[PDB]
Amino acid sequence: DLPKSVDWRKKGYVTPVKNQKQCGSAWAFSATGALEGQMFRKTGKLVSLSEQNLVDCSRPQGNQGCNGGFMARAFQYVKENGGLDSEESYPYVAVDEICKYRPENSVAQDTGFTVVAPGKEKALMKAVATVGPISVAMDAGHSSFQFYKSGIYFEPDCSSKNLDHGVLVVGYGFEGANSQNSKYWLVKNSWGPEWGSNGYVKIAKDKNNHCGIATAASYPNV
Ligand SMILES: [Cl-]
Repeated sequence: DLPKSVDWRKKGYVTPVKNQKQCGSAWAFSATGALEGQMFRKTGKLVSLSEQNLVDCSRPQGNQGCNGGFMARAFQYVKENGGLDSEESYPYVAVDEICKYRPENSVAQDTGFTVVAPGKEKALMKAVATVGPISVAMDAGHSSFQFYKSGIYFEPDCSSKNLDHGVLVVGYGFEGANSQNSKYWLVKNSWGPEWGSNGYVKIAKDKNNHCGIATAASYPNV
Protein backbone atom coordinates (compact mmCIF):
# COMPACT_ATOMS: atom_id res chain seq x y z
CA ASP A 1 0.00 0.00 0.00
CA LEU A 2 1.40 3.57 1.15
CA PRO A 3 5.17 4.38 0.78
CA LYS A 4 7.35 4.57 3.87
CA SER A 5 8.51 8.00 2.60
CA VAL A 6 7.53 10.73 0.12
CA ASP A 7 9.31 13.85 -1.08
CA TRP A 8 7.65 15.70 -3.97
CA ARG A 9 10.57 18.14 -4.13
CA LYS A 10 12.62 15.29 -5.59
CA LYS A 11 10.18 14.90 -8.53
CA GLY A 12 9.99 18.54 -9.59
CA TYR A 13 6.64 19.51 -8.03
CA VAL A 14 7.97 22.26 -5.75
CA THR A 15 9.22 25.74 -6.42
CA PRO A 16 12.12 27.23 -4.37
CA VAL A 17 11.22 28.66 -0.96
CA LYS A 18 9.51 32.06 -0.98
CA ASN A 19 9.25 34.85 1.66
CA GLN A 20 5.94 36.42 2.70
CA LYS A 21 7.86 39.16 4.62
CA GLN A 22 5.72 41.55 6.81
CA CYS A 23 2.35 40.51 5.52
CA GLY A 24 -0.05 37.81 6.89
CA SER A 25 -0.21 36.06 3.48
CA ALA A 26 0.96 32.57 4.48
CA TRP A 27 -2.40 31.26 3.40
CA ALA A 28 -1.67 32.60 -0.11
CA PHE A 29 1.81 30.92 -0.25
CA SER A 30 0.31 27.65 0.94
CA ALA A 31 -2.41 27.86 -1.74
CA THR A 32 0.01 28.74 -4.56
CA GLY A 33 2.37 25.93 -3.43
CA ALA A 34 -0.44 23.38 -3.65
CA LEU A 35 -1.65 24.65 -7.06
CA GLU A 36 1.95 24.70 -8.35
CA GLY A 37 2.25 21.02 -7.63
CA GLN A 38 -1.15 20.06 -9.11
CA MET A 39 -0.42 22.02 -12.28
CA PHE A 40 2.97 20.31 -12.53
CA ARG A 41 1.24 16.90 -12.15
CA LYS A 42 -1.24 17.84 -14.90
CA THR A 43 1.13 19.44 -17.45
CA GLY A 44 4.70 18.50 -16.58
CA LYS A 45 5.53 22.21 -16.26
CA LEU A 46 6.56 23.92 -13.01
CA VAL A 47 5.46 27.52 -13.00
CA SER A 48 5.67 29.87 -9.96
CA LEU A 49 2.20 31.32 -9.14
CA SER A 50 1.21 34.75 -7.86
CA GLU A 51 0.54 35.13 -4.17
CA GLN A 52 -0.04 38.88 -4.75
CA ASN A 53 -2.86 38.02 -7.17
CA LEU A 54 -4.54 36.15 -4.30
CA VAL A 55 -3.86 38.89 -1.65
CA ASP A 56 -5.29 41.70 -3.83
CA CYS A 57 -8.21 39.93 -5.48
CA SER A 58 -9.80 37.36 -3.16
CA ARG A 59 -11.56 39.66 -0.64
CA PRO A 60 -14.98 38.71 -2.13
CA GLN A 61 -14.27 35.03 -1.22
CA GLY A 62 -13.60 35.96 2.43
CA ASN A 63 -9.79 36.54 2.45
CA GLN A 64 -8.37 39.74 4.04
CA GLY A 65 -5.06 40.05 2.21
CA CYS A 66 -2.09 40.90 4.48
CA ASN A 67 -4.54 40.54 7.43
CA GLY A 68 -5.05 36.79 6.81
CA GLY A 69 -7.09 34.36 4.79
CA PHE A 70 -7.59 30.64 4.10
CA MET A 71 -6.30 28.31 1.41
CA ALA A 72 -9.80 26.94 0.65
CA ARG A 73 -11.11 30.53 -0.01
CA ALA A 74 -8.14 31.00 -2.29
CA PHE A 75 -8.87 27.87 -4.30
CA GLN A 76 -12.55 29.05 -4.42
CA TYR A 77 -11.33 32.40 -5.79
CA VAL A 78 -9.22 30.65 -8.50
CA LYS A 79 -12.29 28.66 -9.44
CA GLU A 80 -14.71 31.59 -9.56
CA ASN A 81 -12.15 33.81 -11.28
CA GLY A 82 -11.38 31.30 -13.97
CA GLY A 83 -7.62 31.64 -13.50
CA LEU A 84 -4.58 32.74 -11.56
CA ASP A 85 -1.58 34.70 -12.80
CA SER A 86 2.11 33.72 -12.69
CA GLU A 87 4.58 35.04 -10.00
CA GLU A 88 6.49 36.67 -12.77
CA SER A 89 3.53 38.51 -14.30
CA TYR A 90 1.98 39.68 -10.94
CA PRO A 91 4.99 40.06 -8.52
CA TYR A 92 4.80 39.94 -4.77
CA VAL A 93 5.21 43.22 -2.79
CA ALA A 94 3.81 42.15 0.63
CA VAL A 95 1.24 44.93 0.96
CA ASP A 96 -2.49 45.06 0.10
CA GLU A 97 -2.88 46.52 -3.41
CA ILE A 98 -5.45 46.93 -6.19
CA CYS A 99 -6.53 43.80 -7.93
CA LYS A 100 -4.63 43.66 -11.27
CA TYR A 101 -5.66 40.18 -12.37
CA ARG A 102 -4.99 39.69 -16.09
CA PRO A 103 -6.58 36.69 -17.74
CA GLU A 104 -4.03 36.70 -20.57
CA ASN A 105 -1.38 36.09 -17.89
CA SER A 106 -3.17 33.17 -16.23
CA VAL A 107 -1.21 29.88 -15.99
CA ALA A 108 -3.40 27.92 -13.62
CA GLN A 109 -7.03 26.91 -13.02
CA ASP A 110 -8.98 24.75 -10.56
CA THR A 111 -12.56 23.47 -10.36
CA GLY A 112 -12.73 23.65 -6.59
CA PHE A 113 -10.80 21.70 -3.93
CA THR A 114 -10.74 18.48 -1.96
CA VAL A 115 -10.80 18.42 1.84
CA VAL A 116 -8.78 15.90 3.87
CA ALA A 117 -10.84 14.39 6.67
CA PRO A 118 -10.20 16.67 9.65
CA GLY A 119 -7.83 15.47 12.37
CA LYS A 120 -6.96 12.35 10.36
CA GLU A 121 -3.18 12.01 9.90
CA LYS A 122 -3.60 8.78 7.97
CA ALA A 123 -5.97 10.38 5.55
CA LEU A 124 -3.41 13.14 5.18
CA MET A 125 -0.70 10.55 4.57
CA LYS A 126 -2.75 9.03 1.78
CA ALA A 127 -3.41 12.41 0.17
CA VAL A 128 0.28 13.37 0.25
CA ALA A 129 1.26 9.98 -1.23
CA THR A 130 -1.25 9.91 -4.07
CA VAL A 131 -1.87 13.56 -5.01
CA GLY A 132 1.20 15.69 -4.41
CA PRO A 133 1.85 18.57 -1.95
CA ILE A 134 -1.07 19.40 0.31
CA SER A 135 -2.06 22.82 1.86
CA VAL A 136 -2.37 22.59 5.60
CA ALA A 137 -2.92 24.94 8.59
CA MET A 138 -0.83 24.67 11.73
CA ASP A 139 -0.19 26.27 15.15
CA ALA A 140 3.06 28.17 14.44
CA GLY A 141 2.65 30.78 17.30
CA HIS A 142 5.76 29.76 19.24
CA SER A 143 9.32 30.97 19.73
CA SER A 144 10.45 27.39 19.25
CA PHE A 145 9.02 27.56 15.71
CA GLN A 146 10.42 30.94 14.98
CA PHE A 147 13.92 29.79 15.93
CA TYR A 148 13.59 26.26 14.63
CA LYS A 149 16.74 25.03 12.90
CA SER A 150 16.83 21.26 12.52
CA GLY A 151 15.51 17.87 13.58
CA ILE A 152 11.92 16.86 14.29
CA TYR A 153 9.95 19.82 15.63
CA PHE A 154 7.85 19.11 18.72
CA GLU A 155 6.30 21.74 20.94
CA PRO A 156 4.34 20.84 24.08
CA ASP A 157 2.37 24.05 23.90
CA CYS A 158 1.15 23.33 20.36
CA SER A 159 -2.57 23.31 19.59
CA SER A 160 -4.25 20.86 17.15
CA LYS A 161 -7.34 23.12 17.03
CA ASN A 162 -6.50 26.82 17.20
CA LEU A 163 -4.26 27.35 14.17
CA ASP A 164 -2.68 30.52 12.88
CA HIS A 165 -0.48 29.67 9.91
CA GLY A 166 -0.83 28.08 6.49
CA VAL A 167 2.00 25.88 5.14
CA LEU A 168 2.57 23.11 2.62
CA VAL A 169 3.20 19.39 3.32
CA VAL A 170 5.55 18.24 0.47
CA GLY A 171 6.09 14.74 1.87
CA TYR A 172 6.76 12.65 5.01
CA GLY A 173 9.49 10.41 6.23
CA PHE A 174 11.27 8.92 9.16
CA GLU A 175 14.61 8.96 10.80
CA GLY A 176 16.66 5.81 11.26
CA ALA A 177 15.96 2.38 9.74
CA ASN A 178 12.52 1.63 11.19
CA SER A 179 10.03 3.28 8.88
CA GLN A 180 7.49 3.39 11.67
CA ASN A 181 9.76 5.29 14.11
CA SER A 182 10.38 9.04 14.63
CA LYS A 183 8.22 9.89 11.67
CA TYR A 184 7.80 13.42 10.40
CA TRP A 185 5.87 15.56 7.97
CA LEU A 186 8.07 17.41 5.48
CA VAL A 187 6.78 21.03 5.50
CA LYS A 188 7.55 23.95 3.24
CA ASN A 189 7.33 27.34 5.05
CA SER A 190 7.08 30.86 3.49
CA TRP A 191 9.62 32.72 5.67
CA GLY A 192 12.49 32.48 3.20
CA PRO A 193 15.17 29.79 2.55
CA GLU A 194 17.10 31.29 5.46
CA TRP A 195 14.44 30.27 8.00
CA GLY A 196 14.62 26.82 9.56
CA SER A 197 16.13 24.03 7.48
CA ASN A 198 16.56 25.65 4.00
CA GLY A 199 13.02 27.05 4.50
CA TYR A 200 11.63 23.72 5.62
CA VAL A 201 10.73 22.03 8.91
CA LYS A 202 10.18 18.41 9.90
CA ILE A 203 7.06 18.23 12.06
CA ALA A 204 6.48 15.24 14.34
CA LYS A 205 4.19 12.82 12.51
CA ASP A 206 1.59 10.46 14.03
CA LYS A 207 1.94 12.11 17.47
CA ASN A 208 -1.70 13.04 17.89
CA ASN A 209 -1.96 15.50 15.00
CA HIS A 210 0.77 17.65 16.47
CA CYS A 211 0.32 21.40 15.80
CA GLY A 212 -2.97 20.52 13.91
CA ILE A 213 -1.21 19.58 10.65
CA ALA A 214 -4.11 17.28 9.65
CA THR A 215 -6.90 19.45 11.10
CA ALA A 216 -7.57 21.52 7.94
CA ALA A 217 -5.81 20.08 4.92
CA SER A 218 -6.97 20.51 1.36
CA TYR A 219 -5.74 20.51 -2.27
CA PRO A 220 -6.99 22.18 -5.48
CA ASN A 221 -8.73 20.06 -8.15
CA VAL A 222 -7.11 20.79 -11.51
CL1 LIG B 1 -8.21 26.56 4.35
